[PDB]
Amino acid sequence: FPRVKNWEVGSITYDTLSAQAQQDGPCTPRRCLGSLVFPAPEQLLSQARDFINQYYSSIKRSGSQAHEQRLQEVEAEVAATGTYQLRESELVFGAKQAWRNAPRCVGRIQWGKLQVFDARDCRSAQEMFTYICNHIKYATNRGNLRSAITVFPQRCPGRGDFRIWNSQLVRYAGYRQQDGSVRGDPANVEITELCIQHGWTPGNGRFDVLPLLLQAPDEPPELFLLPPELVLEVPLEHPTLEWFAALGLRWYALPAVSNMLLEIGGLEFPAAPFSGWYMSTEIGTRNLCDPHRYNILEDVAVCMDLDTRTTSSLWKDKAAVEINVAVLHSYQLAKVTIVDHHAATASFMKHLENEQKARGGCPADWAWIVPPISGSLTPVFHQEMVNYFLSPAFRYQPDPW
Amino acid sequence: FPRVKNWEVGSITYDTLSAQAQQDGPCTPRRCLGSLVFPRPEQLLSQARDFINQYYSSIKRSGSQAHEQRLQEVEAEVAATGTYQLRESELVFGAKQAWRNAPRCVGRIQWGKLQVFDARDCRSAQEMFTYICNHIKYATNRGNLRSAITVFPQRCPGRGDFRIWNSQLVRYAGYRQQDGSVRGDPANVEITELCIQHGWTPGNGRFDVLPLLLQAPDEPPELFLLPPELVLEVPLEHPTLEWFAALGLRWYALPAVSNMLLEIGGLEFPAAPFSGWYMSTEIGTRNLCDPHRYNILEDVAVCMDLDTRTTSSLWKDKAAVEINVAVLHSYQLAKVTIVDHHAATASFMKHLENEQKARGGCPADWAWIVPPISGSLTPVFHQEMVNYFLSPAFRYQPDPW
Ligand code: HEM
Ligand code: HEM
Ligand SMILES: Cc1cc(N)nc2cc(-c3ccc(OCC4CC4)c(CN)c3)ccc12
Ligand SMILES: Cc1cc(N)nc2cc(-c3ccc(OCC4CC4)c(CN)c3)ccc12
Ligand SMILES: C[C@H](O)[C@H](O)[C@H]1CNc2nc(N)[nH]c(=O)c2N1
Ligand SMILES: C[C@H](O)[C@H](O)[C@H]1CNc2nc(N)[nH]c(=O)c2N1
Ligand SMILES: [Cl-]
Ligand SMILES: [Cl-]
Ligand SMILES: [Gd]
Ligand SMILES: [Gd]
Ligand SMILES: [Gd]
Ligand SMILES: [Zn+2]
Repeated sequence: FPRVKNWEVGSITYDTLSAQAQQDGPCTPRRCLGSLVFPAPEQLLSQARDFINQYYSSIKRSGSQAHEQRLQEVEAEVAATGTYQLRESELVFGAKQAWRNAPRCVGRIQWGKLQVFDARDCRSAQEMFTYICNHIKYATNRGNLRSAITVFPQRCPGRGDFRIWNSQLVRYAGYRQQDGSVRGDPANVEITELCIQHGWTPGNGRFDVLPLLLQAPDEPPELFLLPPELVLEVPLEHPTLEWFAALGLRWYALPAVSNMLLEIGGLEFPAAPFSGWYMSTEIGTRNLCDPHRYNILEDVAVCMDLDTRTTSSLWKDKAAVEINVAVLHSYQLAKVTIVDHHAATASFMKHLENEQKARGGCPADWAWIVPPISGSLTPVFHQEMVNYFLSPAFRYQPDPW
Repeated sequence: FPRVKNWEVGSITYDTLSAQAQQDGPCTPRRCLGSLVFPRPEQLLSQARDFINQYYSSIKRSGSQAHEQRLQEVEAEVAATGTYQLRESELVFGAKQAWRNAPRCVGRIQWGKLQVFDARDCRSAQEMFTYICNHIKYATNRGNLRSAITVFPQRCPGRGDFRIWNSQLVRYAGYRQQDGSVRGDPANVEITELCIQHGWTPGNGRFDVLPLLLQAPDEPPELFLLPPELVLEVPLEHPTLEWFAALGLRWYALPAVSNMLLEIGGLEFPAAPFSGWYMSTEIGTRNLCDPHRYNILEDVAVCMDLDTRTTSSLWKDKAAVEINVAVLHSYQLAKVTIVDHHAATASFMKHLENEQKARGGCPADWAWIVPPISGSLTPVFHQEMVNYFLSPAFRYQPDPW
């Protein structure tokens, strides 16, 4: 069992939970690939059995009559139909466990507080849209954000998948141009082109909210516009740099990832969007300052009258700090939930301690947990971590086009 | 052959050099341990033969002549004596190779410029001190720092080892009180008490340069006072914050690590101190702002009149950036070589590109290459990296007690 040291304090623990690692990652004794972004009834039964054991452990019914009854029933259903169905309480437990198990999520202190919307009866792309609208309305909650997931019907033999083609429920268009440059968010060029190809009339601003492309089983994707009053946005201003507001920058309240696959007990839910609230560095550092995103850093540094001709003036660091200040100030001014990277990493340290007592460890991806600015100023920098894959899980999946 | 992507540009390479990894790292298919600081004879001829082959490859002299001849003499030398002696040019080539192979070093663009002092004919703690003194004066060079390594004799069976007991050649003392808590550097509390427990009369200050504990084979260590004239230091001032100088902070010019073991062709040099020049974050972010180092961040924020009552003011980030500015400004004013983290990481990306075409890849430890502040503002953040062990190498070794 791997020994894990915290170098700030001197703490030492042993991750016994990693021995239960359900699947295999990309590393070998020869070479570590930890930094890479992208790392049959008998085996369905084996996964289902393990999940049922997890569930009956959680409700203190391990080895009970009800437990073996459920195991037998799942066995029988897989034999009769090639698959099985989760009970409502099992689905809620499995979705929370998937969040709990997500190695790259720093917000997991919240994992037990998750609103689970059961849309497994969804029949069409039109009903899917209605479920998604109510997810956005519930989770946004006029700025007092609430964590939620909506889970659409599972993958099943004989029918195609439900899929949301968008990577998030709220995204800004990226318009390719000539001179070659992108207007708007360069991360979203491909989905923007698909929306146009599917009949969307594009705008030409830098912050145009994309329509949704929703795919029902064995059907082409269908375009749905989000009511503007459902999409809460925050104009960005800085508390002391008054010219900052003239940049015309905005970001949206609700981070709602919609392109990942939820796996519970061998069953797969290719459409299950989930949302929480933002950590400010995701917006201020990555979305606004990445060179391949909005890339505002030099324009902000010039406006700040910093010396951008030499790197040792640390103009990049100074400008990025004030952009993050602007994000926090603006969301707080707008009364939209947001967490700075210091509070978030401190709460993640408490989660690690909670999980060491509860389960004997915690899967965590150091390079994703450590924030993209001020890394060693946060306590997670000094915490050794062990990365591994537990199920139930959120998994990446290929784009449906 | 692992596929490696840069996410800022979109470019892809394959690391074919990984296929040559020798020592097994700590990771397995089921769990990654990349964030851990410490990863948990006819064998001599195999490592010597391999290293000799490396040497003659690098000079286009594989496949006959002195290559064939050098192979037999190491064979005979080991057959006769059980060990072997490196030629001077091999010691030079091997030292540069171990530096080139160091996965955690961001300064490897410089790997070809290394001054190798051959101290293999040393045989007393008195000779060591003269060697270490030659190195420090040469490497310091009045502030125009020059990369250098001094190689004391290779370990051999039956006799003790040459070892430097200090982790670096220049370190600051750390002293306790009625309350354990430290005046000085907490990293060096252990060696401070060893030095005092060997004759050294302690100082009173927060920046007392420690003496050297030098260990000739099979003898107790011997204290040596470094000539103050030979330890170049930089008082810390800020370009616009007039009071920063009054904080009384200083740091030294030369980073010279002295507790690592140099391994070349199966031979082991437990005493082989190497030096370069600092990257400014090492001083300003880690040494001065780590909570378990000088922990000055709140003191600087009070002086800047920052609101330390809420994390979301980003007072930690602001104070940290100004400390790093003060380090860079002070070292440049003192005309002591230093490199900021933007310049250093940009050079490492050029190094990665050079190594791709020369050797087919480059062992790199993402968590150590990405700097401890402003990570995603540097290009290395967006570069996937592959970590593995090649020989020659610098290795960690246990403390000599
Ligand atoms: C409640 C507030 C939350 C915060 C502050 C938060 C924070 C974060 C952050 C900063 C990341 C890294 C993303 C990036 O760098 O681009 C992340 C990743 C992730 N989050 Fe959370 N999150 C929250 C809620 C949730 C919820 C409710 C779920 C699911 C139910 C979730 C699941 C995930 C997953 C699956 C990933 C990355 C996938 C992986 O591990 O490979 N998060 N989160
Ligand atoms: C010339 C300028 C150099 C710079 C700017 C530089 C910078 C750095 C930095 C920032 C680290 C990270 C360590 C930490 O953050 O605590 C490092 C590690 C390291 N450096 Fe360099 N360094 C330089 C020269 C050298 C030289 C000359 C050698 C040896 C001949 C060397 C060998 C190493 C080793 C062995 C490590 C630890 C790496 C590992 O364990 O894989 N460096 N360096
Ligand atoms: C619920 C939630 C809240 C939050 N506050 N943040 C979140 C960030 C991500 C996330 C996941 C993966 C990912 O990247 C995947 C790689 C592009 C394929 C990114 C973008 N870095 C963000 C996912 C969910 C989040
Ligand atoms: C030549 C050189 C230049 C430089 N500019 N920097 C350097 C930093 C280290 C180094 C290596 C390992 C290490 O960590 C060991 C762990 C504490 C036991 C630390 C301290 N973090 C520094 C080693 C050499 C360096
Ligand atoms: C190549 C590198 O793994 C990549 O840029 C990662 C690093 N760490 C990250 N960490 C978070 N939270 N989000 C990210 O997108 C990334 N990107
Ligand atoms: C736990 C973690 O591995 C540890 O804090 C590492 C992270 N990255 C680092 N990177 C550098 N350059 N130096 C360090 O000491 C560390 N410390
Ligand atoms: Cl985002
Ligand atoms: Cl140091
Ligand atoms: Gd102002
Ligand atoms: Gd402008
Ligand atoms: Gd004052
Ligand atoms: Zn690994």
